[PDB]
Amino acid sequence: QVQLQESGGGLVQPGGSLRLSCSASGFKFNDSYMSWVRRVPGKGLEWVAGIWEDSSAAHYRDSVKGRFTISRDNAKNMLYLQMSSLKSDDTGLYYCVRRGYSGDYRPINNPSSQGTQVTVSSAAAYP
Amino acid sequence: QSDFVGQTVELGELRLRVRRVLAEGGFAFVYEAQDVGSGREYALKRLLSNEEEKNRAIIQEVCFMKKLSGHPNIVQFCSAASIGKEESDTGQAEFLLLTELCKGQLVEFLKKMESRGPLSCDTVLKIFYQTCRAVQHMHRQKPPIIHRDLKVENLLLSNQGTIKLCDFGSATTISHYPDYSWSAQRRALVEEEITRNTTPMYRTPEIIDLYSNFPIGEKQDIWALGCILYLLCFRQHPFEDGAKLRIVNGKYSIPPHDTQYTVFHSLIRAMLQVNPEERLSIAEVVHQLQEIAAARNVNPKSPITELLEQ
Ligand SMILES: O=C1Nc2ccccc2/C1=C1/Nc2ccccc2/C1=N\OCC[C@@H](O)CO
Repeated sequence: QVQLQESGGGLVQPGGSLRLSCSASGFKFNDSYMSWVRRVPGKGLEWVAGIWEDSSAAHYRDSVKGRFTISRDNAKNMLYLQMSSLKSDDTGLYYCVRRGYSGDYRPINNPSSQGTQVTVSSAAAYP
Repeated sequence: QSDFVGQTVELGELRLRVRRVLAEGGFAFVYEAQDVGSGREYALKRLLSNEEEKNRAIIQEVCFMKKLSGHPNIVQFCSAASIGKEESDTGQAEFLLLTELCKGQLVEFLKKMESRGPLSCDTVLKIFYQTCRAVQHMHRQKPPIIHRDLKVENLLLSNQGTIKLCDFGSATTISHYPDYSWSAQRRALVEEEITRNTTPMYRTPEIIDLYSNFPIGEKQDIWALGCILYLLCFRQHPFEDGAKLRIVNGKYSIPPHDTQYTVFHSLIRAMLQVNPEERLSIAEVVHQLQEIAAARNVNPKSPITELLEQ
């Protein structure tokens, strides 16, 4: 069966940067359109970025345009998200899923994986 | 048809990659299409025919969809195209419909739930309320649009997990009011067009008996909705054997020893009235479902998450 594992999330200052990582197994990755999605408390799921199976196209939600960069390594079955110039609106649980979105940035597939927590705060340590 | 996968369809400013087949229903195919520039996913319905009667029926259906779009329970219309007989590869006139992408068919979701047992009352209320809410939007049009083919098979589950009406192939704005001025010729030609556009077990008393002076209008959808609510509650369709004598005489029975869907019993009886004029209006049905939902503290517009997560 399908397996997705995220990493790279953490507590970073506004204006900061992070690199998220996603490992896929259980399906033909080289042929799947892959997406980065986030769960935000009091909001729900929102689609963030997506990339074509061969990387010939990368798509982004307007709020992350010019700040985020989605990439993939079909050889190592890895998916990445370079986040920069981070905002508090970027705080959430980030997951990586197959396929794109429908209508108002709503993912086709709901995440089954653990996800990785991105917290855009100045706090010394986690609360 | 199957070979149309891997294609890059242009519909306005959109450039849809045809990804995979979702459904096949005669002369039409349903595919999962994805915009190459945005990543937004859609449903693409393809129809190949050179028959003028079909071309005219596609125009009507698409015109109803354009008008009904925007209701939370009507499938959202995005764009459509009609490529000519010469202008297509197949040599047939090509009809393309682009809508919002739904999770799947309601029928395939209920088939997975039967293993888990009978549906909860709250699940039934949401499925039913959202369906009636779609029909209400239709009957509210000027002129009213009568579906004529309401059944669980024509119901999809949206991305959010809400009911979506997708097919309007049998819908009409034409009501009939049979009289003591109608010929056998008229009666049979009327009976002919309605048999083609209905599911036999979902056929109404007013279309089985064209010698009752029962009007043939929006009340047809109420009878079909009475059948749906019976089907969701109990295992089977109230007239699954498709017997004309049972349908025309209203001979069905609510399971004598049920204590789970009692809340809906009154409504089933009120909707499955033999005379259409003695049947509830869609507004009365919606109002009664709203009260049931209120006395239970359920928002009936809510996602049917009981189906979705499996
Ligand atoms: O959006 C969709 N996601 C799906 C997943 C599985 C099967 C079908 C569909 C589907 C459909 N989206 C649309 C939009 C307009 C018309 C038909 C239609 C669809 N499927 O139709 C299949 C059942 C239908 O033939 C019942 O009348």
